[PDB]
Amino acid sequence: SSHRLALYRNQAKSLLTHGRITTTVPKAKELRGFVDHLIHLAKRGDLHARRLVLRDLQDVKLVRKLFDEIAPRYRDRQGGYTRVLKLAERRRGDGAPLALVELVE
Amino acid sequence: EAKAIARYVRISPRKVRLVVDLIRGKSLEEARNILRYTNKRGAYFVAKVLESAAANAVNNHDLEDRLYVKAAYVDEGPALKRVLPRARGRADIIKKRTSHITVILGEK
Amino acid sequence: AKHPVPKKKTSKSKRDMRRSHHALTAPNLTECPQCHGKKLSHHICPNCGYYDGRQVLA
Amino acid sequence: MKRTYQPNNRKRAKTHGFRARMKTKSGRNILARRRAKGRHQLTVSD
RNA sequence: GGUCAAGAUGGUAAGGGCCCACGGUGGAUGCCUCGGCACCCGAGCCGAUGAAGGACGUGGCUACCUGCGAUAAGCCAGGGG
RNA sequence: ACCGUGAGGGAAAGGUGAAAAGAACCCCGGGAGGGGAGUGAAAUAGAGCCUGAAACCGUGGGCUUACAAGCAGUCACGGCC
RNA sequence: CGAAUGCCGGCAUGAGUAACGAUAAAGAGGGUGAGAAUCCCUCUCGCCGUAAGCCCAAGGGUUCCUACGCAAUGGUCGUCA
RNA sequence: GACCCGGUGAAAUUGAACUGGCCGUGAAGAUGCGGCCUACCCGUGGCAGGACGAAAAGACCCCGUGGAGCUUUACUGCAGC
RNA sequence: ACCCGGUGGAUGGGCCGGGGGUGUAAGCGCCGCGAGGCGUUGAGCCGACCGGUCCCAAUCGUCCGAGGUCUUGACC
Repeated sequence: SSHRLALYRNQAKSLLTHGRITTTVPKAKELRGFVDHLIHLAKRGDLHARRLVLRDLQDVKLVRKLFDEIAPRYRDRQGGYTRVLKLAERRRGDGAPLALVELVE
Repeated sequence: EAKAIARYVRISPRKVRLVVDLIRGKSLEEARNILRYTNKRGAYFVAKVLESAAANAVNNHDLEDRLYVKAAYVDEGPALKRVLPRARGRADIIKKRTSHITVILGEK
Repeated sequence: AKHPVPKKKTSKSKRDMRRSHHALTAPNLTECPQCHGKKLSHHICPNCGYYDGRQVLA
Repeated sequence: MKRTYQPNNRKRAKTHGFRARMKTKSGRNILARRRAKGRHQLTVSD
């Protein structure tokens, strides 16, 4: 829980910074679901949406950044603002199938 | 024909064995890719073994690509006698078990 | 507190069978997209970067 | 869990020790005992 | 030649049991010795002229082993050489 | 060496070679370790390196394995090698 | 000499099941490496905070820095100690 | 946590083992003796019943003209009075 | 292991429409020194439930897998 969020948090964040990232299979897939809907509000655009997405990622630089920055680029589609793509390698000791995901561009 | 062998290897006789059992009586290249993207440890170690084997092979035992593995086997050896907690009384060791790595490279 | 710990040695033989059911199977792999080499079915590689998109390096 | 080994310099040295050992009959005694009997060093030396 | 009814034998082994070949592992073994052990002869006190026993010490270049100790692997004098 | 506070207890570890001539150089490798080349009487004598057997783990083969009891087996007969 | 719950020493068992030593969490980015979940910088975040504070001493005693380097110790790694 | 993944990778008990139910039987509460009935080859997540399961050469017992503590008008003595 | 999907797709998530859940939001706005109140609002925000649409991601590839045993007889 506290954690599920936590993650969705740091990740959603750095993610917007980069447009893509490396996590593991699932990690990616849901980071997708949500960073995604965040994106959707980014679209919504306004006092309110802004409010929410910040409500979670917490910080202007990016908040608006996403919002005014790319929201545009995407304002048009129907979700899918994210594209998760399976990776070819596994983190050691471990054996875990990491993946790379991005905002579709 | 020529081969690949390394003692004082620090690894799972067994697991090691599955590694080889699988890249097995098969194509050099091919199995090579096998150690390449295959999981678990050793994979590496083994692929190394191969490398040295075929190098050894056309360099001074000689027709590169017609080579494959003609047999492969690992043999456990000197142990690593590990001293762990006393029976909160009498020590209890566990032996890392050094492993012997051997593989055959032979042309077609 | 070892209520039950094996009662008999285990039979070399059988023991091994037990182990037996256990089988190794090299990753299915498929040849590249065009970076021409063999690859982990479905993925870019230190050969590739493609798929349909140039994401990767070297 | 106050074992027993806590080494108190002051003390250990004190309660045992060359001098001490000489001090008494027994002491000196087993002192030579070892001396010859096996080499080694001696208490306080430790 | 094809169909159907019936009948009996076999090939396919994940691991496996026994048989062999070739390594590994483990150090038994035989033999070997600069070491004991055991009887017999020789020998039989050391000590403040701080002994027996260690302490910290030199080696050009360093733990350890040694031998000295401050004139530290050594100083003198006589016999061997 | 080591458990003991202490008094005290008290291991295990010898052998390569005739003598190192102990392994330049080349070869894969992060390396160790593996391959060549040279010693060589041999290095499956190669540095914990004589003789290094058993237990036990491996790798190839013969035979043998899915309506079947038993450690074992052993008497008969058959198939395959 | 099976044969004395034998002594010595190897060597297999369960078994690749059991455990990783406090449910105070992590994640991303780049850096270095032969190779890094397990090292370095860096940005999200969590946990102390009467302590998971710094201090005096007791005890240990070079463990400290700095350049090197990883075979074993480090209950995985490990270019980190 | 367990379970699947990758890294790591012990332990007591243990003659040996390819080890069914039966009704009976034997030393008298049998997987392996008899007659019979099901019964294919392997495994992992599990459930405890049996393998008189493990742990400990019964501490409740009795036996050895066994031991150690204490008791009184038990024997004998020593102490001190 | 079982079952249905594998871009000639709706399978998963996204979006979207719906319910169903909370109970009228963030803002300005007006009444009271304040506290707040009422309005804009039954709003706002919404986890699985029903069902759209190819926004995103099931690409592309590989393996293995039959041939029809021997003899009797009944038929064409």
